Amino acid sequence: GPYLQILEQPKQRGFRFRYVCEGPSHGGLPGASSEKNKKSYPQVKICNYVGPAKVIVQLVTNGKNIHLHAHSLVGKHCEDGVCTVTAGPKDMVVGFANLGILHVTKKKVFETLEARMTEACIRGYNPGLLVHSDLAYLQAEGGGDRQLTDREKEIIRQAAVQQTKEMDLSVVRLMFTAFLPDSTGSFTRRLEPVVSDAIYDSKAPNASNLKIVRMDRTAGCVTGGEEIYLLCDKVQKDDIQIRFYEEEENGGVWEGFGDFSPTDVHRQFAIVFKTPKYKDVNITKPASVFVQLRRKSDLETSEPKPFLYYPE
Amino acid sequence: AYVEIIEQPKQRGMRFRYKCEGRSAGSIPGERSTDTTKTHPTIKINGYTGPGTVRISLVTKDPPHRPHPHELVGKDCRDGYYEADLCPDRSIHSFQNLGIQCVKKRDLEQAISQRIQTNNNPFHVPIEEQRGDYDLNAVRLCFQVTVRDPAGRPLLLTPVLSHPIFDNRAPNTAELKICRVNRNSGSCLGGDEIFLLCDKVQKEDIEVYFTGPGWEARGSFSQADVHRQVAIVFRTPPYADPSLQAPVRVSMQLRRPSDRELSEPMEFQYLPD
DNA sequence: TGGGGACTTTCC
DNA sequence: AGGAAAGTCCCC
Repeated sequence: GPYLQILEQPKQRGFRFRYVCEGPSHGGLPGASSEKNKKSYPQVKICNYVGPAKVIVQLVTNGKNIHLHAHSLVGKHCEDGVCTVTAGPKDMVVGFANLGILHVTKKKVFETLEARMTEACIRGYNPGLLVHSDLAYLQAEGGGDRQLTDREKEIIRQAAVQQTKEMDLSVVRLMFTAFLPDSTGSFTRRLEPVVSDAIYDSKAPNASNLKIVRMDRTAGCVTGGEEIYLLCDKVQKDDIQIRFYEEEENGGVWEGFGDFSPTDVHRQFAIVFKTPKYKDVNITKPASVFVQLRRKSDLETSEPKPFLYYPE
Repeated sequence: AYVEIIEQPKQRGMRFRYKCEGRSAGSIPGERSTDTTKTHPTIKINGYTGPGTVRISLVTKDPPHRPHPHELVGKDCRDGYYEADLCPDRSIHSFQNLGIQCVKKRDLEQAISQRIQTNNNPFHVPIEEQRGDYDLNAVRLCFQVTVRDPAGRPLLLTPVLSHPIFDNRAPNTAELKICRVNRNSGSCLGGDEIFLLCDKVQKEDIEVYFTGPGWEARGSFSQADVHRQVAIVFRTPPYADPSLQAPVRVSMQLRRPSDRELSEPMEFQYLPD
């Protein structure tokens, strides 16, 4: 039957969440597209369609299960960290251009959280499935400002607490939901929700785009243990590693790992390391590998810089 | 009866702390100090010995010495000023409990309000002057002592100021400090690339000052070359002598144009061409 | 409709 | 005590 499909996921790596104190129109969640002379932006499309229909977008978690994230989506048609774009004609594809991630202050997570779960247990379209599934029920019908059960608000509220401790504010995920015409009028029915790849805040030190800005010597002897000054970009002293490497014919790669210590990682943007022994110290002709910064934790690497293992 | 500072507070190097950091965690040390034989600011009341009060307070680093918005904190500190009874059987007394608590720029009015609510101003500067924006990056201690007059009533000695003290956090008011360093030999001709691993500097106002008394030269580089306030990549300066024969070994040190501070130098080995 | 560097405060 | 993170400012 009908069903939302993701025509284009969000860029995922490279979009800096912006604090409510930075300014509107600071950037826009890009779609997964660099493609030279051409912008991009996330977009979804129904299937076995519904002519006219409305789709709302909101931010969920990234862990094992999909929960309601404090940061809110902010852009044109957005309001209350939700965005009601309507895909209601003869054309189902519906993009979400110029969207943004308000970065919530640690200081204010519980508050926005409780204030989100709550403005959702009263929806059903936002089933207790996301707050306290103890809340299991609801559908869509309505209930604007409708009171919630006193004991209810609690299971909501306390959920708006044991989850805040677990909420990672450095990563989010889009949660596109489609609603369609029902019982004459109302885009009453929740047509299965789709959730996007993880979007990693660009400012989290843990999410930085390892880049090799400069380097002392490009070449070096194979005999190893040679000091080099490699000026990078926001690395994390413990969680970083310089890595030399070269592929030997079909498949099979070769790797070397610059020597050093957190000590040698000077002010997060400098690492002073000594070269390693190349493949084999016995080489009558200059050898060329590549060096690449590397985050130990996720193994996210970087556009590499070439090296030149000259003979002994 | 006159006050005199026989040991100033260690000017550059201490980083004023906001009240929000675990409270305390140190004290102002004196110009001369080191972990083996530590020190703290001291004054020698001259021409009197005995009972009185030894009041201190922070003041503007320049001309109108207005009560500055930061606050001193420690033992016997209140409303921003250290105020206590000084030990009568000595004329030279130090304060090893002087903290400099800084205010977030936003509560900056509430403080200067307090610096006259609390009734605080050694130099009695007019409200008009107190309005001008502050330099929350540098303070002067203002020792103003009270001894006793020939009769026995309290006597207000002249307020004396100590060399300014500069924050360390403020990236522009810090102490230039080179760290590691790619190389240093170069040659008389100069044009060589060195990598410098400076301490947090500023690409607009800073610049390697190759020098050696009988000479002096900056390193050729550019703001673009200053990597995250931390790394500078310049090129070894042409030496004054561009036809050397033997090894003149000058000295290079990061210099900060604006204030002119320079750092402890290193040994660049300008070689024979 | 953009984005990035570094300044200020806070955490540890 | 430093060093970093968290959060704000601000400019090309």
